[PDB]
Amino acid sequence: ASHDKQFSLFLHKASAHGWKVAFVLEELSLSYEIVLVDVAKNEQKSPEFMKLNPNGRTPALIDHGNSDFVIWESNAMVQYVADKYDTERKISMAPGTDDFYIQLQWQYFQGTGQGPYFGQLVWFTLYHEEKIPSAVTRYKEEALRVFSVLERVLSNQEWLVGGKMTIADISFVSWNDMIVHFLDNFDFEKEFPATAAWHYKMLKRPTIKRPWDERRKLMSRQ
Amino acid sequence: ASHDKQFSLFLHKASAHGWKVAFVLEELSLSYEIVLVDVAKNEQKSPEFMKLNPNGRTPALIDHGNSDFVIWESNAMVQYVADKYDTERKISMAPGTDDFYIQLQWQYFQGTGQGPYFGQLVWFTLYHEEKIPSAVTRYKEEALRVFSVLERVLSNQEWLVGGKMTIADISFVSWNDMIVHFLDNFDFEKEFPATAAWHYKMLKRPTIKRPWDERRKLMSR
Ligand SMILES: N[C@@H](CCC(=O)N[C@@H](CSc1ccc([N+](=O)[O-])cc1[N+](=O)[O-])C(=O)NCC(=O)O)C(=O)O
Ligand SMILES: N[C@@H](CCC(=O)N[C@@H](CSc1ccc([N+](=O)[O-])cc1[N+](=O)[O-])C(=O)NCC(=O)O)C(=O)O
Ligand SMILES: N[C@@H](CCC(=O)N[C@@H](CSc1ccc([N+](=O)[O-])cc1[N+](=O)[O-])C(=O)NCC(=O)O)C(=O)O
Ligand SMILES: N[C@@H](CCC(=O)N[C@@H](CSc1ccc([N+](=O)[O-])cc1[N+](=O)[O-])C(=O)NCC(=O)O)C(=O)O
Ligand SMILES: [Cl-]
Ligand SMILES: [Cl-]
Repeated sequence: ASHDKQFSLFLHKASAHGWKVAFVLEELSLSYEIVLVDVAKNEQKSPEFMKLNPNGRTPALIDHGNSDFVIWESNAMVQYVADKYDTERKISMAPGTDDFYIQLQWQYFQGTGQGPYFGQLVWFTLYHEEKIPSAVTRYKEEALRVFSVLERVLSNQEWLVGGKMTIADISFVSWNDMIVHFLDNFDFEKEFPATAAWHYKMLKRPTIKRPWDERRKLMSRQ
Repeated sequence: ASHDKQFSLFLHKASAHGWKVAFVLEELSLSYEIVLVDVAKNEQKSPEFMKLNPNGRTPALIDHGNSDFVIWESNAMVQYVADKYDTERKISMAPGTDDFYIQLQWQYFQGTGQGPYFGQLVWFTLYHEEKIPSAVTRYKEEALRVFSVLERVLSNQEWLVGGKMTIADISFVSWNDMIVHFLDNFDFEKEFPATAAWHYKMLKRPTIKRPWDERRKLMSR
């Protein structure tokens, strides 16, 4: 609304979560308009935005092609998008199959295991009132542990599920690229070779590079 | 496989996450056996369990009614059970509907918002190598914020989605009951009246009380 795209995607430019959804929209050739919700100015707690998400966090999605259907939680947004619109199953497992729920498994690992613990690392590095080395260390270690989990699997198979790149793989990309800068003496390709190759393979895709490049642009300027 | 139940449910007794799955299994008349994986002995990091879940955390599920299908992540386990076995849709939204994805939304809020932040509150209270009041406060405030979000919604509608109790609602129960007993001088019913009523309504269900009673038994002297 105010644009002619199928989706409105409300996100904060610095966040991992909205760009993840952008990746998936790009893969599926779905038109979207990015609507910036600036967490730095507390806009995610604006009453207008909280009408979209009572949690008052980015991102959120409106599907103008489905009666302006509103949905939040980035993982749920991805799932909605892929399930409804990836009917050829280019990048997703078919709903109502075993593999679908393995796909779901990995997305919950992303959303509950990668996101929150990566996020606490950033928090205690950048944002917490006190600088607390033991807290920074905690979530550094946990980030590395997450990498080791991915490596455990990816060293033995190309993709997380179904023998192809899916929304399961894609979901990890944004956070994994962001977290590198927050780890000391860290050589991603050296420490986790299979995970690194997997990561940088996806990031090379124009469908993923484009949105990520736009994040970069948006962030270069205040 | 040593028992004749449809499901092996691997959980740690003290964790919120396994019992959640139990709730759903009970609701859906599905037979299961609980297999305790003892985090106190680091059993979740054993080679045997890590074959089930490379993440090396509880819980995990084996569906012996589906060729010993193995799945982990408690929210994914719930969705699998419900989607496959709630054919009359007693407590779940139909796959391939808008409401399914609102249902999924709320489960992700549970899994990514309630769980991890509640967990960090417990961690910095009990387990961290040093006491850090600013860290405890952070996650104590976040916990209350989660309650606030539920209250914002549940004070204006009975259930989270679809006008009935679903796995969306059920998913919150175990962590909520743990945190409200965890927190000192906290009057749940006073502080968040709609959420409290919604909470205790579910906990009164025999299908939910049964597993929760078993947890309390296991947790006790
Ligand atoms: N004050 C708010 C955050 C305000 C803020 O500055 N937000 C950041 C995003 S947080 C953030 C900041 C840096 C990185 N990072 O890639 O290193 C990741 C995240 N993040 O969202 O997890 C932002 O808008 N930056 C815009 C810009 O850079 O121009 C808080 O305390 O959480
Ligand atoms: N589980 C949700 C998580 C959404 C989320 O984390 N949203 C953040 C994005 S911004 C963000 C996300 C991560 C981090 N970080 O520090 O890791 C910093 C920032 N930030 O803008 O300051 C947000 O709105 N936070 C503001 C708030 O909670 O009030 C999802 O996947 O959609
Ligand atoms: N070595 C492990 C210890 C694991 C452990 O012993 N489990 C805890 C439960 S963790 C826990 C403790 C308190 C609360 N709580 O909400 O009060 C929630 C959780 N939890 O598992 O989420 C426990 O009390 N069991 C041993 C016993 O009962 O003898 C660690 O440090 O994390
Ligand atoms: N997202 C996953 C979360 C799984 C999870 O948290 N598992 C815990 C359960 S025990 C647990 C869960 C929460 C808390 N807590 O402190 O809140 C304490 C304990 N504990 O046993 O010490 C675990 O295995 N932890 C051990 C590990 O990571 O190595 C899911 O929903 O399945
Ligand atoms: Cl976002
Ligand atoms: Cl568990």
